[PDB]
Amino acid sequence: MIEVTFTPYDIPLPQTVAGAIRTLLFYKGLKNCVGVGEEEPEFTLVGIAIGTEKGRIYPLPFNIIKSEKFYKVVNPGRFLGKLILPPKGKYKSGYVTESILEKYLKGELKEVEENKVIRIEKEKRITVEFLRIEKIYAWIEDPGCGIKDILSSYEFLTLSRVAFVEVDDKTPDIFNRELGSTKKALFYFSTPTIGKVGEIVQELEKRLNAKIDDYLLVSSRPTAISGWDMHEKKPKGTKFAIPPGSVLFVEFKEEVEVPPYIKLGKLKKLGYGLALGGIWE
Amino acid sequence: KDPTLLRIKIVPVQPFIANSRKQLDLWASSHLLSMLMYKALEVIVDKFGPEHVIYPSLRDQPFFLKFYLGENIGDEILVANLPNKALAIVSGKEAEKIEEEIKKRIRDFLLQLYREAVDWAVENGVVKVDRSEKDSMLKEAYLKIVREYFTVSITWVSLSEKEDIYQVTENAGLSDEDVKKWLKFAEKKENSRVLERIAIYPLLVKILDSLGERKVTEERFEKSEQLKGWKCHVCGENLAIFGDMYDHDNLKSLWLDEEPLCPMCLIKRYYPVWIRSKTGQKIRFESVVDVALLYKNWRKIFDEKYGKDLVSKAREVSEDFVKDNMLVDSDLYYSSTWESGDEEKVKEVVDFLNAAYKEIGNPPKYYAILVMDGDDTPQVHVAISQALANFSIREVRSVVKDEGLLIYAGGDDVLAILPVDKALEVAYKIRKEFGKSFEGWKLSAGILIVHYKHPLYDALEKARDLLNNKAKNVPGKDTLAIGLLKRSGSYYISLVGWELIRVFYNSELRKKLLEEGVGKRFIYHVLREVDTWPKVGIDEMLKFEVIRHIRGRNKEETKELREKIYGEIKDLLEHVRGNNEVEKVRGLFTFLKIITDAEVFP
Ligand SMILES: Nc1ncnc2c1ncn2[C@@H]1O[C@H](CO)[C@@H](OP(=O)(O)O)[C@H]1O
Ligand SMILES: [Zn+2]
Repeated sequence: MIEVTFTPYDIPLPQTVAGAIRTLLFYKGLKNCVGVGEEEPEFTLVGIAIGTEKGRIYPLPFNIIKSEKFYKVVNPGRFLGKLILPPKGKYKSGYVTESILEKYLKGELKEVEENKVIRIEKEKRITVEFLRIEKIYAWIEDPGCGIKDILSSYEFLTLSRVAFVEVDDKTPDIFNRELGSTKKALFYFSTPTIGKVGEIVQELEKRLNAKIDDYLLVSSRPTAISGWDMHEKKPKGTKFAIPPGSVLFVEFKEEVEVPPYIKLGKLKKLGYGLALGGIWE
Repeated sequence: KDPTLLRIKIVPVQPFIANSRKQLDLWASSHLLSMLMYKALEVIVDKFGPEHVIYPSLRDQPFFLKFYLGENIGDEILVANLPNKALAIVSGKEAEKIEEEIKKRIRDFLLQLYREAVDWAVENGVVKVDRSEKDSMLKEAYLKIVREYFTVSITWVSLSEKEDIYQVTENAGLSDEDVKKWLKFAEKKENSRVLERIAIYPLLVKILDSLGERKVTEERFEKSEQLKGWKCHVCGENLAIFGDMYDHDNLKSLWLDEEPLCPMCLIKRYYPVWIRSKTGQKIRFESVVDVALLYKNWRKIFDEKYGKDLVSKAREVSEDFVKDNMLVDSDLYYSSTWESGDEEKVKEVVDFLNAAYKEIGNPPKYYAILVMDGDDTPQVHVAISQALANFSIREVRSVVKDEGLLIYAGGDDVLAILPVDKALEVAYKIRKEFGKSFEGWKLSAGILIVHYKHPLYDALEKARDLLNNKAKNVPGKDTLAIGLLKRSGSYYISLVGWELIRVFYNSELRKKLLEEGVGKRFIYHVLREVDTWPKVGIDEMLKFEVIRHIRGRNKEETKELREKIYGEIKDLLEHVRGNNEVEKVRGLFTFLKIITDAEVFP
């Protein structure tokens, strides 16, 4: 796995990254992966994450509710055999640092301090609104397109804005975690995941080859996924995704070894469906 | 029969409402949502009557009186009074079938308005399409979008079933400090721990709610793929009708105002005529400009000294700008609109208005969006539902009157568009009535003052933000978050207690400012003294600045004045939210900066 870090300067962000690289290979002759006239490329964009001066940050999980000067982590309750989330206040949005997200995934986070939750600074322009983001991280699995060696010959790429490029050949620690085994696992969607809840779960089952007795999806409102269809000269058909920050609480029949990360849903190659493994009590 | 508690939840609410270009779409969305709840509650009233619907209280609900009892009722029918959540008691054996009936009725109702909507759109040229290809408008792709847009979630629980008080609440995650005691007092009232759920009704409602939220996120992500093609100009999400058959330009040339509509937004544009032909009613103010122009009866003063002439010189430009001796577009009361939307026949209209502005004053260009929300056994719950039902149907309606447009009032929550000179007063009274209704119960609110050209979806989003992330984020809540979004893009926000409104209205400071650029530099210098903590201290700094900008007619009068302004400032400071005195001074003066803005309050 290669890690690409984009530093921007003046479709969703995931596809933008994916497409930015496809276009690069195209003009650079290596069209053997651009996937001309195809939805997905040959290589797979495992996922994308954003960053600020503090480094990589993630959407605050939806089961973490503000309660006075603290953001309390709310875990699953139970009623008549069904996994539920007890009522405890509206979800206020914001971001969290990778450090904090890790404690949360390990089940060691009870609450997060108010000044620890990050709010991304917007920026109007003429009308259009953008986020004052400092870095964009991209994880790519290259089956043999030589993306790493091509990117390492460029400092600047086009995302029509421009971005400085840095390609590190090493999978990030977030994807190398050792969660252990348990029946109470969770999956944090770090990128929009396209699919029906029931489908995602099945796939999850036939993928970790286990059975799921019960699950609870803590989310908000579907993310509308657009995109352009070059050959059709029209906009892609709208798809609705489970938004980043959503948590799939799962209760396995027989213990499972929780993978640090796992992809689910459609458009995997474009960066969608990146779920990060977690645990709960 | 066999007692069962049942909860109904309809979504999406705010996302649907926000998808509006015109105030009419906003009202329609809100109203339609209320109609959906009605279509759902009728399924229960047909089988059990209004006595088994705990919330909301249908008793005096206009929708219930006009559509169920068929009575003939006035314009009060135009206000949405039904929220998107409801609680009723049904036959446990009936539950599951009721969940199917309610889903089908809402689903059938929408498909119906859609079909009616498509006929209307063609028979009235909203969409200029061949007689033939009009049938493609009801193909499956479009029916899917209509059918799957809303998500009605119904969950229920047996009231008779017995369970261990503590074990049930602990497992649902409700063991608070309160709940722990409450339960105890319930075990005291009865030598037992294993009771029937209806014994812990309160906690039952909350569990039912959680059960309900689980249900919604399983049902709302089931949407189907959508055909590729150009999207709706109002919402940007769903496929625009015919959006898959034409290129972008050909598609827009087929719609009124060149704005391609998706199935939902079409129902949206059609909903007003439907309600009108079914009740003979329609909202008094159709656009935000209509509300904006209520400021100091500006509109009414213009129609009594320039109305006839304006309409006349309007035809001279084009017979289209008129209809029934009135202006077709309320925004034709502005100069700028003519210098944008027979060139020489226009130069006249402009100059006519320009002069008129010099005589009665420039036309109001800003309006206010007011949103309010409550802060924080069964039969007693019913009594509550009724006090709220009555407060929202009669009292709220009562204070708004005709000074603005009351769109929604589902109990302890409110949505209304008002002219800027009536916003603070209306909001305050509503809060006051709310307090009296319970002789306590706190209410928070957000008021966003915005220019008539600001996209409505964004204004609605900022108003919600003011409410949820400003006002409700204040410890102890019961706050009004006032936000002024100027056209230039400058955005001023101030968090105050409800009493600041009263104190400010009856103050000398208020009179003194409404007659002063003295007030403007007073506000600037003070704000500049509170960017950081003033070395000389808040109190001393205020006196210094007060002496600096406040003066009367003579040594004695100005001595009295400075003394009173300062005192009123300290009082006002009592009602400004903030973590310290500098934040309060800043907040109070930002508020003052807002209400003394000449463009907004000409
Ligand atoms: N028909 C409607 N029109 C306008 N506002 C409505 C409405 N129905 C409900 N609401 C309001 O939308 C808020 C967020 O969903 C709701 O608060 P809840 O969080 O659902 O209590 C209602 O106040
Ligand atoms: Zn639409």
